[PDB]
Amino acid sequence: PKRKKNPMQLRRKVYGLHFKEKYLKMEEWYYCPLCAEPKKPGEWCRREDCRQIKP
Amino acid sequence: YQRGGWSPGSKHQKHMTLNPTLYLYRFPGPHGPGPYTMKYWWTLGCFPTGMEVPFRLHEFLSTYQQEHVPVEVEEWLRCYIKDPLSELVNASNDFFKAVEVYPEVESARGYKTLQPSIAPLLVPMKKFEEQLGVKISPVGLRSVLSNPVLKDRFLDDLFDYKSYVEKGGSTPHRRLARSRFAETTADDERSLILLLTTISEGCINAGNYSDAASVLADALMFCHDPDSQATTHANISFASLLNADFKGAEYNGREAALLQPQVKPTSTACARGYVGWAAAAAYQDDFEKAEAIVKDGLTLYVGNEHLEKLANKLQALRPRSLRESRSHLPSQQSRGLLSGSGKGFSNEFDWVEFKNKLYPSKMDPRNNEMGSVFRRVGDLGSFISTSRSMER
Amino acid sequence: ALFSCFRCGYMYEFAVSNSYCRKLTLRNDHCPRCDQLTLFRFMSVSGMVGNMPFKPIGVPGPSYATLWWRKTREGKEASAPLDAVCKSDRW
Amino acid sequence: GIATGGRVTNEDRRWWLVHLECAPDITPGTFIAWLDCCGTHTCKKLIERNIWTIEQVAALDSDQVDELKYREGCLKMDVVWEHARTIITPLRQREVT
Amino acid sequence: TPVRDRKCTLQYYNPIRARFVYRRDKPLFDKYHVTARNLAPGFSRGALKHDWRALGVYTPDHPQVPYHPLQTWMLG
Amino acid sequence: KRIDTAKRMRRDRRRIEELKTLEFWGWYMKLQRVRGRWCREQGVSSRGVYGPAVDAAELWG
Amino acid sequence: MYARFRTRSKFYFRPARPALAYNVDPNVMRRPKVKRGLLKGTYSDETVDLRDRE
Amino acid sequence: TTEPLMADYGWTRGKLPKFRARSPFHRQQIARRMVTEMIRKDYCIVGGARAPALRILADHVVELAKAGDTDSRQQLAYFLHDPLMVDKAFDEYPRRFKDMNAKYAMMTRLKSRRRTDAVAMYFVEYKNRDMSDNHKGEDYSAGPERFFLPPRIVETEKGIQRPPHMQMAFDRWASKFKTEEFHHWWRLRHAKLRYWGVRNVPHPSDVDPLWTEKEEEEWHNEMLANT
Amino acid sequence: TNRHFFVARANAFFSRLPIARVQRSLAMEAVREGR
Amino acid sequence: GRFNMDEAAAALQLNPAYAAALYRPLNYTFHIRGQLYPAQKGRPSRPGSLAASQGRMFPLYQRNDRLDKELFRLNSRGLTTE
Amino acid sequence: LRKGHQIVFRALEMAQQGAEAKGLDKEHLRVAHISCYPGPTDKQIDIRSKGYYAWKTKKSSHLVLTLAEDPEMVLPDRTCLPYSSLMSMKRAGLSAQPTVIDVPAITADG
Amino acid sequence: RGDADRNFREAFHGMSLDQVLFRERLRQRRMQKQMEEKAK
RNA sequence: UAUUUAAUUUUUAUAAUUAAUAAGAAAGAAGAAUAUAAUUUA
RNA sequence: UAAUAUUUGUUUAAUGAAAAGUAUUUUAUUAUUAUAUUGUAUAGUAUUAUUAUAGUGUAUAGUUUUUUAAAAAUAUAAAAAAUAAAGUAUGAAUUAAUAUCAAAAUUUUAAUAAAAAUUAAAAAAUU
Ligand SMILES: [Zn+2]
Ligand SMILES: [Zn+2]
Repeated sequence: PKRKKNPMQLRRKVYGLHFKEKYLKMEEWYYCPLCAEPKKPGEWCRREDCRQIKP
Repeated sequence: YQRGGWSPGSKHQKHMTLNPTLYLYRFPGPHGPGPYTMKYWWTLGCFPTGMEVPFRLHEFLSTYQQEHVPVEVEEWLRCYIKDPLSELVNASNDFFKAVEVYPEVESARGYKTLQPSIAPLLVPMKKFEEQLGVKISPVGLRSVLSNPVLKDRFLDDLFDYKSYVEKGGSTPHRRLARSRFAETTADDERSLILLLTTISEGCINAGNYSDAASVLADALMFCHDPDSQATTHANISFASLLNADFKGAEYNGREAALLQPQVKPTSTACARGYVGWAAAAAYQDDFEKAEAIVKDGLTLYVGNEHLEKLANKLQALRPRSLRESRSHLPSQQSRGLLSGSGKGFSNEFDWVEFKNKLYPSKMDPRNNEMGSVFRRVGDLGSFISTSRSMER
Repeated sequence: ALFSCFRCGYMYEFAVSNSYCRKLTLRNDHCPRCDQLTLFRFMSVSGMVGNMPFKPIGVPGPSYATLWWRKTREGKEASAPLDAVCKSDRW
Repeated sequence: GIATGGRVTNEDRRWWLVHLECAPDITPGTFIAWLDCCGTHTCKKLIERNIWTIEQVAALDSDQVDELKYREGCLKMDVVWEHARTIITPLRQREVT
Repeated sequence: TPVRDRKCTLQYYNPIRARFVYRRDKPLFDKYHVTARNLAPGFSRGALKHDWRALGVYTPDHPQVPYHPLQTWMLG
Repeated sequence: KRIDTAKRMRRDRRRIEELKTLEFWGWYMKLQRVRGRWCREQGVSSRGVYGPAVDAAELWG
Repeated sequence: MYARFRTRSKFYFRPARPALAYNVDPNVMRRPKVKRGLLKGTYSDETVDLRDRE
Repeated sequence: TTEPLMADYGWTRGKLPKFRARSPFHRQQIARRMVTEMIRKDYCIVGGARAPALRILADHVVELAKAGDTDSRQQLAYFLHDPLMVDKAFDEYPRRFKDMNAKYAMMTRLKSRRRTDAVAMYFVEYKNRDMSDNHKGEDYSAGPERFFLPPRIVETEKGIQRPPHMQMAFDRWASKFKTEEFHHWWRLRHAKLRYWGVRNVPHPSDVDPLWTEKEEEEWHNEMLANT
Repeated sequence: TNRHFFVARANAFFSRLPIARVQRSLAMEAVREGR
Repeated sequence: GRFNMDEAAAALQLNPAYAAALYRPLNYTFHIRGQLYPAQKGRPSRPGSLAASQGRMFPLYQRNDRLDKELFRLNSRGLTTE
Repeated sequence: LRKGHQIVFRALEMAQQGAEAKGLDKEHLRVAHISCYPGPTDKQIDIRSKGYYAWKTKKSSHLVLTLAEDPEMVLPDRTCLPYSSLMSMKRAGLSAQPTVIDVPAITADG
Repeated sequence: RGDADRNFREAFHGMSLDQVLFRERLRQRRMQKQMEEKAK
């Protein structure tokens, strides 16, 4: 760095899509019909119902 | 050299031959000293640098000085404890006075009105509850004070309880006294079970099922009448069905059934017990037994509108390894939102519980998978434990 | 790897994998000559177990000691007595 | 031949008949392992059925074949079977002279 | 404002859930193997709100399943 | 004294390490005799999904 | 990309509060005894301090 | 490299994925202890690019087990830290897998990740266990009590018996955790990790033992309850 | 270049033509004219 | 029919307290400098807790001078020229 | 996977217990206000070559969380299951549509 | 234990444990009412 | 690190009317990973 | 500067150790053959540093804390091979007169001229 960056340069990084995708992003989920925990589709739990039929 | 302050907190680069400082490992900062040095304060006894002189006077005055009380005093203190009869009278009185002045909820149109908070009501009730010995829902209380009908029941049942406790003795205190050194439920206790059932009934309308089930436990604690016992056990059957406590429902479902000979012909209770027992059996996926139970209900009780409903609903519905796997009702979804394993925390990979202490997943006393400490244990210089050549 | 016990020096050979690296210098095994568990030493290197792709399998080349041991055993003079029975390529 | 999908076409047969003369010394009594698509597993299960011979694999009734490829599980069995079916007659002919 | 919660996107198109439609899951399932699990017949790439079945989409050599109207609970 | 001690310590651990070993080999052979016993009644050939004829050929063995 | 975060300018600049001369808060004799958090709009039910032992 | 054990760890599709390590030698060592552990205990909770590797390698081990050949026995014997588990591998897997040709190991991605790092957790199993001799009815939903106890058995399957030569080995291995020098190792481990300092590791005077005699006399009780 | 014509690939459909059959067919045509 | 170091020492006439001292480091038996971990050192009693000493939490790692005087340092009566 | 979210989860849970102890409704709660403001600090020595040192700053923060009740809320259905889960549960024999059972309203006649 | 129970429940005419015990205790209580009405 | 260039912002059904010398629901592995879009599989 | 560098604990032959001049052993401990008295465990170099210095004396105690799912270029070894870069967590340092910035060209002005004037044509983020 050759100079102190003002609040605008600090604020410029949040307009970027990289920032938004990394930090402020909401996850999509449903309720596991076997466990009733919030769940992302494609990720399962160690429980013998959830291994064979993985809901 | 020295692009920052000459303090031993200051930001930038320093040098040893110019700004000599000794080795301060975690030096508590300029303001507040934070949770890290305090972690050290509560575990090893002082701050990690050993320059900060441990000074705990301010908590010695808080814990040890306060509990000092000498024997000559504390041998006399329990001779002065308040009269519980009088305390029940006073608690009932001011609790009722505080509930009576709760404003009627104004009904708006097009939007729901925010109910007035029960702030002033927590203070009388918390005295009343543990003068009585039963914990009461705040939520159920507010929901009862919403409905005019429920408020009516609650109010006049409180009034009856008041009057019976003033004119008569306190029956649970009677049968507590006669226990350590049998009779039908007394007037005041009838009032009490009635108002507790009212408040649990209100507790259900707001959708707190666990709490409504927990309130009625003390409600059966206070009932010695088999009619009262039947009704209360039934009620707990249903309140534990909504809570998805299925062993609780399929416990309390059948006592309400067992009371059928000595309960009056004018009761709906035992049939409700049948319904709960059956429903609990149904929710655990055993349908055959469910239909068997409803068959028994319609055998003994002939036609019964709930057992009509449940016979035809079961009929409409018409492997052991997969049973009670399914999540059928929302309250266990709610209970699954809390107390669940999420990504990164509250799973089996973060901290594991062992004898009420926390561990890293590396020392996991129930697990030897890879990375676990117990894989590194060796044979401890006695006998070869495993035939493994290289590792262990 | 060539192995001989300390007491009777009974000679035999088996390949040693990368899993057994800690057993390479000293073995414990049952001798046919003195029958009981003995202690074996590693005199000579013979061969790998695995080989990398596009590379000859046969060159971690086993030493002259091992090839001498497979000359003395299994040789023209060694087989000639036994060829009257089997001639080992034949049954 | 080897990499054909599904049904075996007649053109494919032509391939096998061409490679019959590609190898000078062949007799119908030759070991199974000279066949297209006979692996280790495919040879072994034929052996416990007392089949060593190209003639013997050409002697199969096709319901021995399918339970070889389904109930047991030697895959690509109909390929080798059919490979026998084609080649056994020419071999006899070349054996005579 | 009304709350910022999103309604169900579980039935919409998703480009990372799109790849698993034609992918081979034989090892993932022990007892329960299904013909094609992620593949919804007649719907664009496994998404239930994208229903094409019994419309005019001309596909001479591939099958199409007929239309039955989807329930309320399957979508959201 | 410490020369003698340094060999006194390194001789007897060498002694008892064999006591570990011989009992361990004794035990492993007991174990394999248990396999020898048990695999008879269960009919385990431990030779794969192939019957006795397959190995009987000995071409594949 | 669905949430909205704009960087707060207070983290960029945090000057310390002005210290008192001889501990004399110049307006004690003028203003009320009301807690400044109350008139500011700051209120809390539970204060949970993680520097506590429990 | 087409040979169904020897591993090719690249990123190109012909190669099974290389999981991060120090050297390909180190990769081989890691893979070996993973396979050994999986053969010993049917499931592995394994993070990263390691799990697909375990899947493929387990399929290779079952293929070798189906081979049932002395060369196969020997080549599997080169590969494992356990000789005994090789015997287990040729006793169990053929009867277990006689009806299946392909994909013998089930991989299941877990929705939980290491706290330590972002790497995902996979649950790798052998497939059908109702044909297995020693793994017949076991429940893996949760772990056992103290990790030297035999794991949970399903309520409907309680009365199952296991090959004697296996529970002999298991009891011999578990019997060194009941001696008090293990307890000293346990406390001393607390001291060590606390020194290297690692949070949430209690002081060695709070560390009350994994094994007591009351717990043993109830555990053996319920163990003969399963027998 | 990220367009659809370029990124999308036809690998999955390759069973629709018999590659192995045509190679051997032109082997036949190789020995028929005698190359 | 396990190893049982005590019965192994009894079979070898090795003085079973000694035989065990072969398999722990010389720090834990004999008076010799060695790496010690401060968590082993012991702790005074807190208000919540009791005292913690290395007598109770580590009996088997403490030094024995039977072995130390009989192994390492000299006897005086062997040298007495008087 | 973030630390901040874990901390906020602890805060949410405790404030929820607080709000239930205050007598509000669980199903209608909403985060009305979430904010962070700078808290206390500890410091540390980072040792650097040629006799250079610097002070690492271990930062800490204060979190403010206000849960307010909003009776007009409606929550998006989260009970949707993907088609894959649907036909898997159908294949196993499970019902993809959960069991509702008519439950008589609790009433006390005694 | 699976077939153990499959023997148990089919000795009881397709009842379960809890239905058996429930029937039983129900009878014991109705006969307690019987003892009551015969004594009073 | 600032400018400057080069690449990228994760399948755009499609490309060029001119400048200068181009963009549809989303992230774990792009692979269920041992080059088949399932090699039959309990 | 800084959503930065660093750190990152999945498998041990560090056998040994007087020369360390710091570390609540609650009673660390003989049974002696000897007498009284005295004293036995981790801090060298600002560090739990690269890793000690030296004198003992001995050879099978494996004597048991190193993250990670593509490719450039850097570092080793044989442009292939081995290693490392989106990552969750920790979190420094050089630098800082600046306004949301300063892109291209031309001449001028007291010495590059990011100084002028004129024409002009520099979006955002990341590498
Ligand atoms: Zn689940
Ligand atoms: Zn010998």
